[PDB]
Amino acid sequence: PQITLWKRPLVSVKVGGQIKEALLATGADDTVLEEINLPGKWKPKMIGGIGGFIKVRQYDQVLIEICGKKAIGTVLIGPTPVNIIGRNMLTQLGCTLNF
Amino acid sequence: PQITLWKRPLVSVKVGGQIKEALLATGADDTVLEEINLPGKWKPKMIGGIGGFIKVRQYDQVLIEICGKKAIGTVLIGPTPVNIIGRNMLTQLGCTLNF
Ligand code: NA
Repeated sequence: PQITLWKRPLVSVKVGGQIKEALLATGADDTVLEEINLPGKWKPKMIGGIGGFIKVRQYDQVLIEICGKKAIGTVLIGPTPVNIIGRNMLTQLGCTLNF
Repeated sequence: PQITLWKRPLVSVKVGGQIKEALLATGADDTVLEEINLPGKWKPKMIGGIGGFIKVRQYDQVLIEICGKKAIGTVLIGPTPVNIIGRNMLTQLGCTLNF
């Protein structure tokens, strides 16, 4: 799909047996989703920085699907005002910016 | 140009007679640049929100150039950790996401 930017690029994403709404964010290094009970082991990770850090759960090699396209990558699980699809997942989708 | 996302999408941008480094950020509504002495009148604007707002200077119909392509739009001038090219300018460049 080609996605124009007149509106916020919000997509439906299938992850962990759920469907969530998330923002495609080329300015974000990582993908962060609000709480979902992903299975298996995780690593602690600290995100943020300005004013302090938030501790989140890093899950590796997680499958997500966006607009019929699948992608495997790290998903951070923790509090976030909006669910963020960041560059680590955008590259797995083949996502590019074009102008 | 086609821009892959293995690295942060940082570009050189010509604005206000200067050249600055800025991030192409599809998750950002607005374009925010650190201090540049743009000419003429401006409107107060408050950005941010989480933990409070920052007052910035809104300049309208400002020309910027990125990778040989020109674009006219609103530029907010104020403190920002990184210079942000947001959707309001990305649409003016013809920028689209593609996967
Ligand atoms: Na972004």
